[PDB]
Amino acid sequence: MSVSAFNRRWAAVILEALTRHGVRHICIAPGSRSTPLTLAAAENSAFIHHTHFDERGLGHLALGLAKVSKQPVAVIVTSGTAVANLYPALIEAGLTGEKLILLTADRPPELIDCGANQAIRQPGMFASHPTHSISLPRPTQDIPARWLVSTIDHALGTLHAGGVHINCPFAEPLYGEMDDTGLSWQQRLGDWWQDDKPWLREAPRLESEKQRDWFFWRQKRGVVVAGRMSAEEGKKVALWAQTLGWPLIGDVLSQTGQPLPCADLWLGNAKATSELQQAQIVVQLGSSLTGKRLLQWQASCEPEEYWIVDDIEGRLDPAHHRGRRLIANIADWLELHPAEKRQPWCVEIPRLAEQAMQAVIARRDAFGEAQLAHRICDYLPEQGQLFVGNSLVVRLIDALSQLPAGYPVYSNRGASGIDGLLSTAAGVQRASGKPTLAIVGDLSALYDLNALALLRQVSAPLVLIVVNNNGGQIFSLLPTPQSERERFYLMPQNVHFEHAAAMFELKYHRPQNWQELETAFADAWRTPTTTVIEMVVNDTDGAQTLQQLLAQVSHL
Amino acid sequence: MSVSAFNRRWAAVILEALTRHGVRHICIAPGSRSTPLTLAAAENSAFIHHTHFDERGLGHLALGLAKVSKQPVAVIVTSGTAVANLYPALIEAGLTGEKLILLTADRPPELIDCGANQAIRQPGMFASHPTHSISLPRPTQDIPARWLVSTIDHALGTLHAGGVHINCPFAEPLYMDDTGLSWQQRLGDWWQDDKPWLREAPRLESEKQRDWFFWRQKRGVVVAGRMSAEEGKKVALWAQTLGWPLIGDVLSQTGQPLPCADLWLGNAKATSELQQAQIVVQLGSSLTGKRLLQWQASCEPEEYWIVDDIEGRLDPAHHRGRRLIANIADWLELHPAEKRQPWCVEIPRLAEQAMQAVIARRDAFGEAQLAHRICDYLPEQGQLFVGNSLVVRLIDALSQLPAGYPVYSNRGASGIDGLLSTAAGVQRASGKPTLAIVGDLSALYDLNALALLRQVSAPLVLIVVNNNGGQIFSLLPTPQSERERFYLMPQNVHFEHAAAMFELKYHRPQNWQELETAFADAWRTPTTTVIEMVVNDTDGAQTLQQLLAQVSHL
Ligand SMILES: Cc1ncc(C[n+]2csc(CCOP(=O)(O)OP(=O)(O)O)c2C)c(N)n1
Ligand SMILES: Cc1ncc(C[n+]2csc(CCOP(=O)(O)OP(=O)(O)O)c2C)c(N)n1
Ligand SMILES: [Mn+2]
Ligand SMILES: [Mn+2]
Repeated sequence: MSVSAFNRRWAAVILEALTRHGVRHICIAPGSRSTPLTLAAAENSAFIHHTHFDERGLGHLALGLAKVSKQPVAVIVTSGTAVANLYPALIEAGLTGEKLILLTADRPPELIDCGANQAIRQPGMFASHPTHSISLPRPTQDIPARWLVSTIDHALGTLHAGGVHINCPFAEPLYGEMDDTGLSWQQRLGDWWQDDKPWLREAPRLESEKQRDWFFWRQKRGVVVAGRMSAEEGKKVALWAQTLGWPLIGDVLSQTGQPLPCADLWLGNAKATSELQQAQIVVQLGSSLTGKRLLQWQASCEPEEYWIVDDIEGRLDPAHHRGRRLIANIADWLELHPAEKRQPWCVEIPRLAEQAMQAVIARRDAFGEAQLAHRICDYLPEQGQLFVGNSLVVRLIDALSQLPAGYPVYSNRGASGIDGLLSTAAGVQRASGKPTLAIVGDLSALYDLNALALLRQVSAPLVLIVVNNNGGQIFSLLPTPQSERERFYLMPQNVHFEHAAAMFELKYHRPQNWQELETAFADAWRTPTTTVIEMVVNDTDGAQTLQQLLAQVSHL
Repeated sequence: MSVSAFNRRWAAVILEALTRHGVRHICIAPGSRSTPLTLAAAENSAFIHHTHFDERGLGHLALGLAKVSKQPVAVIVTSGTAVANLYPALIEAGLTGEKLILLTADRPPELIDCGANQAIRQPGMFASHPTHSISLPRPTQDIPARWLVSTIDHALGTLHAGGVHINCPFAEPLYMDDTGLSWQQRLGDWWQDDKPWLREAPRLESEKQRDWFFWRQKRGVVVAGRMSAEEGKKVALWAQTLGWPLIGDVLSQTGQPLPCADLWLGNAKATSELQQAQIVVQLGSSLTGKRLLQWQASCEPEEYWIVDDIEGRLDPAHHRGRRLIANIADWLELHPAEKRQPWCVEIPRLAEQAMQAVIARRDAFGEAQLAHRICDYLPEQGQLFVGNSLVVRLIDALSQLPAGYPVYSNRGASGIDGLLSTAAGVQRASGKPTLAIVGDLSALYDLNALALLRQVSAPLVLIVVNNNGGQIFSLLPTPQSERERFYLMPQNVHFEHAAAMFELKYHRPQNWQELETAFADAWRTPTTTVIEMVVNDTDGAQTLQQLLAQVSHL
């Protein structure tokens, strides 16, 4: 009988299946072909529903939700280039861990490759990027519901990390009276409908094993490198490293309090690198290192062994040292391999890190972006959240600032895309319900400008800083050629964000000094709304301040 | 010795190569990894260079440029999600033919699957979507320049239609010696030449149909889909000669001698008279209107033919018939019309009556009336760019565009995600005064492409119809309780600040007289003007349904 109603039972089974794997959040874009999924989502009370009109944005929103909640988040799009728009976030998820569940509506087999409207080849479209790909058959009562749910349960239970693409063909008639056409079809699942378990539970844990020679390795001259990890882990890492007596190089992404701050500077001094040559083991916890100096030192250092511990699969060392690649939750790992008290071995790096910070403090007064990067700890909301954007900002904070241990930092530093930052910020705040400082460059805000539509709906204050240095000035930092520099690298767009804010009825400030920035913040934090704070600066000031400080610190 | 230099030498061969296959335009997005490619492209005065910060918009800009010039258009992006942002445009290319050449930078093989920054798996990212995909190896002088250029020449020379993915890995130092020189000079006078190194240029064509003189005396229908504007004119004369009724889509440029087909095709007396068609000849594809697609699906002529310069099946109802691959103008010459007498006498009445049913409603200030009135606004010697959702459908159903008036669109996949950047492409390509029309969500999706509309060579009027949400979901029989939140998604916004941000003239007319003025002024400078038509949310869909019914009864 009714195809429009069976379409829905079929959809209804998919969505309800996801509930049993901790999918609370679901992101939905508009369309027709997606009707069965979207109706099923709307009916399902177990969901918190988020919507957006830009499918790349929706993709990053879902990324932000998952990045924070550490749950899997579902997405629903109709067919066509809507599906293609998930690719960026999907790629990002694939590198950093977010469990993104992409339910992509499709045309049925009959309407593919025959010049039907809005009909592309969907299955296999994201190549190896998703962790699991499921390519569903034309819907039919001749396939038991037990097959449908099992297929989902398998993909969701074995998901360690990364995306899942679940392609969903539906034949038209999409709309009609909801008959009771697949009701007994669904009832073959019995009291599963009233359960909270999966239909099929398939949930192996993947974990490296206790390193049984650790007692010898922990007593060697070692260096701790802290990359991306959770707030709590950052504190754990710092106490552990200190116990061991090893120098901790901690990234902005790390939340360890960076007890040797300005590593991107001091790592530039030869006295620092001589000392580090003595290290026999490096233990890196987390990955996605930020700073240039760190990436170099890490690429050139020659310890006996190099260990990377993180809870995502695959090689994480881009310089391919002899060593170990250890899959584990970082907190469990610290516990499974406790530190033992040893007398610190580094005499000269601790003094160098203080001299480096001193040198930065000396230059804190100018109203530039490197200074803003430096001061950023003074502007973090209490009980709040920092989301840090790509390009200069993340580098500057990493180089010029010492962020507090355990203070939550968020980012897209997998593929480092400047394409999703605002919509990602939105999902980040909606996930925790926390006050949010997001900081982003001018090209970046333009790139995801329409995500300001999302930012009209936040549950706690959000402050979006837009550092506007008229272009991508990262490329003033890099030794790019002066002749095509401007039109082909910087691409200034000669724009401001007063109107952007006005369009989405968001508060706006363009502060011209430290007192006006603080006033702006003070106003901002008062309401559960987004405030745009554009900081206008001389385009090359930030990039030069870094080069100068780099050279200065390298002399000490 | 120097890697930097050889990286540049290697990229210059790639880019020079492309000069030889008709590539004039190259669109570039910013990046460091792309340095080799971008510098080589900067140097080469054979290209017009276009830039943009949004890689998805840059893809559709290219798409726009290609759509109109009918040349291949090159693209450069850096590694990472930049590349992934090209996917929507490639896919649209793959469907409708634009030749997009995607030079996408990559890190070297040593740097993949090892947690390097901005390093993803790039070869095959786009699956079956490009027509060719070259995955270049790591640059080395051990592969001679000849191999590199041959590979490109094969890909381009044999390219009938669609995108080419060229993944170009580069190891770094990225930032010049004589390193790659003698290695380049192995190409001899090819550097001062005009032609590919290897020419591989097979023609792909369907043979003349030897039974044409038999069929052309039968009861035929002619269906005109997307084609060139000149082709629209020739198809018009052709069907007119034959005495066959011409159903011409908005994209056809036929002059639609039987307009409002989406309306009159719901009249039983029209279906009845078409039920006598022994042959249907369709030229072009991507037909717009619902009723047309239904009439197609259900008709049973002895033969259904589709003529178009793209490959693959094009008939979604899968009739017994022929799929003929040809330039349409060439195909009309080859299968010339016999001056017979019109065999349809009632359809001409209904098409006339349905258009009257429309003018009886032309007065309100609504989107359905704008769609209908739209030729009064067409720039002289200009070109129309029609966006998606309601606009294309209402214009196809209620208007009569003139024969030969160039119409452009994205009706392959029908994405609402690249309409503004595509339109900018359309304008830059032809240098013509342009009218582009777009929904409110559409304008929101590609909002940042207004940066692109600050550099236009002639007046561009951008009409944003704002009915507050995707109102096509009030046309479609969607469940009323979920429709606002889960289909319609009103964003409760206007475009005044959007325009002003990018330094573009703006109007929000509240009547026909105000609109006229805005238009009249707008055409007097080489700049983009934004015109926002605010209309009651559901009036367009409502109007159209009521016109369907009305026509359906008479
Ligand atoms: C989607 C994407 N495209 C391109 C890049 C290359 N890219 C890296 S930084 C940058 C500049 C962005 O400029 P902005 O956001 O204004 O900040 P700034 O460099 O001035 O700090 C670009 C284009 C990228 N990382 N991601
Ligand atoms: C990239 C993309 N995502 C989703 C769709 C599905 N879709 C088709 S029409 C439409 C509504 C667009 O609204 P406006 O652009 O506001 O159109 P209108 O009011 O005429 O419906 C949508 C979301 C699409 N065609 N392309
Ligand atoms: Mn910038
Ligand atoms: Mn709309």
